[PDB]
Amino acid sequence: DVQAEWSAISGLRRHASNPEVKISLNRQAGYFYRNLIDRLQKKQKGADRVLLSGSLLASVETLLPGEKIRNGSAHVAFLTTSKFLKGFHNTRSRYSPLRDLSGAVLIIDEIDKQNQVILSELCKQQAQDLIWAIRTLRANFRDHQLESSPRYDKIEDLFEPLRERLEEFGTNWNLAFAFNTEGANLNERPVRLFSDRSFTHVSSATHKLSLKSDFL
Amino acid sequence: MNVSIEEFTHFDFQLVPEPSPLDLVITEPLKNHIEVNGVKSGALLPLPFQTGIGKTYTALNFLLQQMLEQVRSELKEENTGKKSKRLLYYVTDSVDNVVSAKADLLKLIEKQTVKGEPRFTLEQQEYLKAQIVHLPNQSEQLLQCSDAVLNDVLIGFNLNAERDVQAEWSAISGLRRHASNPEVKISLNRQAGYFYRNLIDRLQKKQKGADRVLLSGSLLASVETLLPGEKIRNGSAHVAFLTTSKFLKGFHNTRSRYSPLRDLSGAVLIIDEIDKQNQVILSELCKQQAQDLIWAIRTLRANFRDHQLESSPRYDKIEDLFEPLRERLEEFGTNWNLAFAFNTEGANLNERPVRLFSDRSFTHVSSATHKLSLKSDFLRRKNLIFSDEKVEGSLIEKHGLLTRFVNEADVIYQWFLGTMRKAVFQYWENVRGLEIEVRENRSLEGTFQEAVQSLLTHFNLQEFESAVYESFDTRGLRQSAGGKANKLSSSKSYHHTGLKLVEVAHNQGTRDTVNCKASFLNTSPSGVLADMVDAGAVILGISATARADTVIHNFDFKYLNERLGNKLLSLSREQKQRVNNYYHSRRNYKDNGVVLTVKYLNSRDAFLDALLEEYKPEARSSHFILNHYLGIAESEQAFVRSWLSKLLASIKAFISSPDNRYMLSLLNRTLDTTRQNINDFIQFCCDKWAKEFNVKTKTFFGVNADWMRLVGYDEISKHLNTELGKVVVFSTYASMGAGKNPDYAVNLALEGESLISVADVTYSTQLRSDIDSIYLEKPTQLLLSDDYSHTANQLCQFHQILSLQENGELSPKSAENWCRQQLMGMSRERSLQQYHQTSDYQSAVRKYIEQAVGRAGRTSLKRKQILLFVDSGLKEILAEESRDPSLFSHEYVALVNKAKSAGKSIVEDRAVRRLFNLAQRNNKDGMLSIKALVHRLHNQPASKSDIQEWQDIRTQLLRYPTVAFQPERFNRLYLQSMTKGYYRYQGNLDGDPNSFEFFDRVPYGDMVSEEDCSLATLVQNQYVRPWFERKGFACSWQKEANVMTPIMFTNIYKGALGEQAVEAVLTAFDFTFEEVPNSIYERFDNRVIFAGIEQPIWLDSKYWKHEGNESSEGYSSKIALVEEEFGPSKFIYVNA
Amino acid sequence: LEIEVRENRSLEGTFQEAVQSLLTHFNLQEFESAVYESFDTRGLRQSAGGKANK
DNA sequence: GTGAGGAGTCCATG
DNA sequence: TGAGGAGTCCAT
Repeated sequence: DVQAEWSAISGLRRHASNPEVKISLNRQAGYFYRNLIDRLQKKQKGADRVLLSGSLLASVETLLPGEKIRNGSAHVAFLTTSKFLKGFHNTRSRYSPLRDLSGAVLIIDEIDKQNQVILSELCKQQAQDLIWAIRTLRANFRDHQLESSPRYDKIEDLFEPLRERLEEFGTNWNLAFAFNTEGANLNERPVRLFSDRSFTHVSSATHKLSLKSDFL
Repeated sequence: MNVSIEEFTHFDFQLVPEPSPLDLVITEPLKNHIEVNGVKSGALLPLPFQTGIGKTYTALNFLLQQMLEQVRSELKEENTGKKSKRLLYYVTDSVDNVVSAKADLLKLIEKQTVKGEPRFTLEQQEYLKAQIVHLPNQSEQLLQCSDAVLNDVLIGFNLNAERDVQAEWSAISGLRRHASNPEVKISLNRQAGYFYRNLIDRLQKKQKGADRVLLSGSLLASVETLLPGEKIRNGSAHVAFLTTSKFLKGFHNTRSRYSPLRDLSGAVLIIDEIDKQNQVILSELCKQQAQDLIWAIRTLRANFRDHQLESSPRYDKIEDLFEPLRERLEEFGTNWNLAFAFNTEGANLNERPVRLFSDRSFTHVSSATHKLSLKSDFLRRKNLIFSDEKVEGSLIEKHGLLTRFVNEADVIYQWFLGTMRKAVFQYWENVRGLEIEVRENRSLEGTFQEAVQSLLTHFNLQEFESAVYESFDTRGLRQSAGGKANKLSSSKSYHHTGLKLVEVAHNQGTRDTVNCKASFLNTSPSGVLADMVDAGAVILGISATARADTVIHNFDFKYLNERLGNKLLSLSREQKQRVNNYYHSRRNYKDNGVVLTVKYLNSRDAFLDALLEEYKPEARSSHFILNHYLGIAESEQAFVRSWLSKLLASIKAFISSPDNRYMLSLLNRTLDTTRQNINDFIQFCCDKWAKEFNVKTKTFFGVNADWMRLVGYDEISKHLNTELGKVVVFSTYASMGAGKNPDYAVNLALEGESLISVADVTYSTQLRSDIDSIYLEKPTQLLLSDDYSHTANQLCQFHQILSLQENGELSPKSAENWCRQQLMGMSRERSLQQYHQTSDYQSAVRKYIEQAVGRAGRTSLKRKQILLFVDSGLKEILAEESRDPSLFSHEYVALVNKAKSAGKSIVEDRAVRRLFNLAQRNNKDGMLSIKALVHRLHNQPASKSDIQEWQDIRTQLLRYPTVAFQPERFNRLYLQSMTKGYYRYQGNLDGDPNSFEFFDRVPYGDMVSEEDCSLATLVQNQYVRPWFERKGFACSWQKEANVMTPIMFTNIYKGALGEQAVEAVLTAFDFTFEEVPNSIYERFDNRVIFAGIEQPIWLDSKYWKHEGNESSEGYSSKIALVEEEFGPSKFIYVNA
Repeated sequence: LEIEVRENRSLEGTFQEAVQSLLTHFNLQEFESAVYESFDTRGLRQSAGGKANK
């Protein structure tokens, strides 16, 4: 598979003159890297650690310029704000600059405009179904237990209040059932809610909505 | 213009062309089948045909007649009832066959005439040509459509506003225009496939209610062009042409993906080359995802504890289908402490993984030096895997075993899937009838998807959607109340049981936990075909070698003939005679002067070394010439020398012929540029031999698929009818199976005045010819293998081994040895060595030879002398054939007759060996099943299934000692015997089951018959005789060739007879009997109460003065357990 | 407290192993993607400063 | 009618 | 140490 994809990309590379090859070339060069780097990282994880020396080290460094930081060859970098908030790959895994900033120097030009970039990056978070997550957590946090070893010391004590809270929540809100809408005027338009977690609350309905539990 | 059905109002629907004898063989068995069984049934009918006579003509005429009958049924319809249109399929294994078949059908529709007058008009032809569709893969469908169609489709659904779709479409459109260089094609194909997937997904998700865009006008035509499958759903067309893989996968319409294997009621299926269909089905079944058993079990146990379903009329009679699964999950969770993770312990376990294999019935192997256990520690919160002790463990196993864990996990998983399928069926049944609401499609597709989602959402879960959607296509036709059940009270076979594979190793990243992957295989292609016929479907299969005796290269007709029953239609003798006469008339080789010459060739070293010393004079010895000029090393010289000598002998014998100008060689290897030295050797040898006797010779090198799709096979035909000389071509067995038709037309000027017609009354606009010299090499590598991944190969090998064991060609000892050696690791040569000792190998070789010689003559203009050259290893085999020689072509009979006229030795019949092996297998299965059932019974009873099975087996064995016909329900309790009524045997009933012997080989062994049980002296008592007639028992053993197995004659029958006799004699007097409770089951016989003395009493019985040699400690323990159960008691031991 | 095997490294090195171990032990493996996006030493995607709405 | 009144870009994933 | 090779779908 790797040879097939590499051969296709290499053949497509040799005719990158007219301006319709470029778009496809970029869009598949964006997918070759993921598979190649994933295989390279998985191979080096726990077994068959192939040593790096000679021209092989130079080739890997040329393919992965972020590798030179881990060994210590270079300690100065140039990159943009979008790449800064994501991280770069090395032979082991991805390295996030924001998780370690002790003793560093940052130079930013046009610092004011970075607010918009950070706002754009913060607004791509994926959504989540609350009912499914709460029910899954309530189900799996009932009997399962952790190990008793020196490497797992003073970790269980951090999960007790969560267990005490989840069972009370489930008993009070009847999470053994599911949810559905009843009555007219609620089947043609959805319901939307908004809150700022402190004191601002708005609703998208004329009247207030209530929840009920039916035992039949 | 849009034509309609009204144009057929004035048409003679009774006038039909004159039938042919080949066309009368199909219609009469179907007419008889309709009278016998009914209108709603299935049938499998293999038709042995040949190249030459019009197979395609017959099939296409059948299709056309079906279409016309549908038109007739529609004309007198819409006034008395209404129903959907019947579906007709044409399935093969290659695209070129589909294209050619469609073109031939269209040409036949256009150009058919009757009584000198055309059968159809223009409007009728145009209506008939609009009922057929062709469904290629998703990559070619996108490239077939034009820009306007996609533009209108995008605009109509309002999808041009998006950015990703527009960019991808722009990229594809830009790349398509310059699709001339052979470098941009592959990326174009891949991108087209991905874009088609995304576009179809968006279109399907848009039309899920809400803003359902109405289809009419140009938009409808464009959508139908883009999606040919919508025509079937709306009702435009009802005839489809497609390959096998697309049939197994499915196709798309504007609502969902339609699987053709879910609704076969009705339908007609025409299949060509059914053996390759078997192989393709097997290759498809081996690609499937694995599963982590621990994760699935802990998820099901967690999410089946509190969550509940809704109590509405829609969801009625569904919740009661899940209680046993919940109870079993609770018991499984509490038994093995599923609140902790799993980990290994000790050395020698992290070095290599642990692998386990099982056939689910009686075969188990393990790649572990010692048995591995499972222990639970309450101070570390873990479950540990340890090897105990090397010397037999130094104790008794009381901690548990891994194999039991794996088996119960698999059982629970399969149970869950089956319960889901049943629940969804009940949901559709409930929804369709009542609850008047918006009804659009009252069928099994939309209800299928809605039921699956609704049932999965209520029970949380939602992670098993893929495991349920991809498991319906195979497992939804099971549960036929006897068709698939693993019990001693039901039919058992490998073809609906399967196998299993498990691997245990570390996780990713973590160094404290382990997982258990599992790869399954739930059925075989024979089961798939049987389920296709069982659901109701008419299947027609055309092949010259349909009923062969290979289970590896064909289906298993012994299983199909035992499952289907009367639904497997077969021809009669007179129909075969008519077919033979029709073939003879058009291939009347005799009465004209056509001869066939057959020779067998051996090797000769003097020939070869004289050749090399004549063409390499500067060298000293032949060996040095080989290593230097030709390249063969010293390790593998003899093989090359022998093969080259055998080839050169045939070539030299062919060249020295006056009136022959064509010859092809069928080898096992390709003589490409990698063997240029051998190519040059053969080239100048042929050049010298052509200079000896004055004639011109041309040699063709490298006939491959890559050469037949880049240069063309018409070059050879063109060179023959324009120039003079001889041509010799080199090909392989597999390459000649594609493309076909090696014909050159005519040139009378260059002909050698020798060409004779063979037919009786024939006139043709054009004339052709065929080959007149063939050399055949012995086939090699006759064992299946898979290149997709690594697990598929193992699955295929285990499937082949288990199929061979079930058929009867292998004993259980060899099967277990082969399975163990394969699990540990084997080479290909050692795999072929063990296959070369069976009877299927010769059948496969013979079938390959027959097929190779069958595809050489397709015309009726032949030459007077035909040369056939064969090897000697083939001569060893071809002399052994005993069948009906009616439809055996003309070259095949010559080969067999020439090989037979040499004497040779005799061959042991297959039936004797098969009987011995089947008896051994039945004994082994019975032993293991009985032991497992007894062990389960002595634990907590759980009642229901186990007690009922025990009593049913006892009653059945009491009623029928011997049966006349082959049983269908309990087939693992009887064996076939050479002598009727009794048989001989020897062996140990408490040791290795692979050490038994039967029949002739043991003339001094023990005996199973009517006299040994002494039933004659047991019926003479006055208080026992009427009991037998009251209960319907058998007072004598009827003489039939099916008797109880040795295991079922000692451990079951005697106890039942003794218990019945003691019950009769005691009930004759003033006594009472009852049944024992659950906890004391199998530890006593019954309970007796009389005279008001309660003092609970139990008794035991023995048929004879049996000395069980059981220690008094066990009896004392049983008595103590009984006492502490109740208290004071009395016990009685009775001999019968 | 262990130093049984020589690995050295900092919190950035032994970060995937801990998450995988805890998630495997607690039978919550569908939350792996959601636990990496908002993960760091402390915060950077979940509040800041006082870290208390009181 | 009544508010006001448009180009430009970085990167990841089949 | 026995045996000693090409050909072909379809989807993500």
